[PDB]
Amino acid sequence: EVMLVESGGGLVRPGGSLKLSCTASGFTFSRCAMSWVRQTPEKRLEWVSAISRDSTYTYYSDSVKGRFTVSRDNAKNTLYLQMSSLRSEDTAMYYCARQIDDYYVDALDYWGQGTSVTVSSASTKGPSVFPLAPSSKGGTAALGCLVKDYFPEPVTVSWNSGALTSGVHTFPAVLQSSGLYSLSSVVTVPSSSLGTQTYICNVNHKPSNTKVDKKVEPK
Amino acid sequence: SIFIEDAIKYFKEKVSTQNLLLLLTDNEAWNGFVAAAELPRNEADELRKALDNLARQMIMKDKNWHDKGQQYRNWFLK
Amino acid sequence: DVQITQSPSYLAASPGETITINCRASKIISKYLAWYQEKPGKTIKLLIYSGFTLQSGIPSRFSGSGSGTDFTLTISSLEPEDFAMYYCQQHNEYPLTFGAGTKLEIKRTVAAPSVFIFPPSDEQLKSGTASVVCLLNNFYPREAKVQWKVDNALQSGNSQESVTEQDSKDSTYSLSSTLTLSKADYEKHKVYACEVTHQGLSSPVTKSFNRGE
Repeated sequence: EVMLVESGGGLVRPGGSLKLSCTASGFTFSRCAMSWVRQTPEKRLEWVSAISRDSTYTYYSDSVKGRFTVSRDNAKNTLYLQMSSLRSEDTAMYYCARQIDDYYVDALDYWGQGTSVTVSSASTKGPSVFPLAPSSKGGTAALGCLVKDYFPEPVTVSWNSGALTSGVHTFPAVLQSSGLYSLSSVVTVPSSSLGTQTYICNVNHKPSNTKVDKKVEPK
Repeated sequence: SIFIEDAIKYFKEKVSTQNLLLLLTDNEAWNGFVAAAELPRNEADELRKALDNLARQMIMKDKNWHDKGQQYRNWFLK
Repeated sequence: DVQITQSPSYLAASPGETITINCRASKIISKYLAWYQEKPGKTIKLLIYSGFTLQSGIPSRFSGSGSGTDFTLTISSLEPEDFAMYYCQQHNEYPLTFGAGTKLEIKRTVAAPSVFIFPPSDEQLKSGTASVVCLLNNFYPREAKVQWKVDNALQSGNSQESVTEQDSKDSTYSLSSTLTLSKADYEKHKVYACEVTHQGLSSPVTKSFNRGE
């Protein structure tokens, strides 16, 4: 089966540089033209670059021309994208993709899972976790945790060390004007369980190697 | 159609009937040609189609040249 | 560049039904339009290329038609796995360009949200900031209006919203709205409320609290 695996993504500062790599498997890499495509946080797909099977021709989008350089090593079954003078708008999930071989420009029949690139001035920072206390007002109550001011993405949230999964909603993070992310994780539980059952949200932030536990109880 | 008309003239004089055939015949050579010209695929399709007729039209001249030349001879034998 | 207008942006349907997605190119591109499917945790998949040719292994539920600059993807006899994100793309020329996409969601009965309001914690207030959270739980459809009010004054520009994807089990949505104030500004006022407007509600529902109570 055809397999494409991107790497080399990660955190970079504005004006900084990154070199992405894409190792190809399950087919003869040297026979096929390749493309680079990215998906922005707004979930917009944007083609960025392409290279012929033998590197005779290279292609670039206007937004990227003069800053990115695509290359390949057929012996090592690897596609590259050297990115320079990176902008905040270059923040995206970057995919490599194999082109169909009917025409020099063609559709993309196989895609990699992608590698994430974040362009920001912010430094890596673990989250601050605050409780969303259940309201004082035989039904169901809502409670949760506020995971504030962390960078970069993702944070993983669990409840009662994974024992509580039903009714849980962990929202997508929002980027604050501070350049730091913030999200909430909530769960609906029976009102009767309040005071009896302890509720703890477990917040993990791998980038900072940080782990936070926060007990949530009625104020 | 503008691009096609322009192309027809170019392949009539500068490109020889022999050269035109090698391009049109080989898929590998056609791909290299349309890539160098940076043609959109739809224009490439239009160009090959238009060139197929031009080639056929030039081969009609050569097939008629071979036939007329034989009748040209056969007449002198009588 | 070839500009591609994909429509509609959103589609609600049920399994067994048929839907169509449209794409119009800003110039004639012959047949060279491709269709892609995107699902979470999976690589993007090519469904159809050159307008009408199915990729190997793609189910017969999918088919492609078109005329001139316009192209149409058909998905008939919808299966649960077909509910996903769809993108069109011309591959007639560089640069490759994409449609803005179509989200195909599961249709279901209207469900009103359960609304909850959360005051900021004392721990956060000690840091000099106040976050007020309003939760809209398990509603459908997605369209909803959240209005923050502080002492009856309508808030503006100081809130951010976030919405989950359709729930795998009941196909509903959930939404969080976070109001951010300084410790000083927060303590200037008493009543904090968030007003929710949704199709499932006869009239807007307001959840509120008094600071310090």
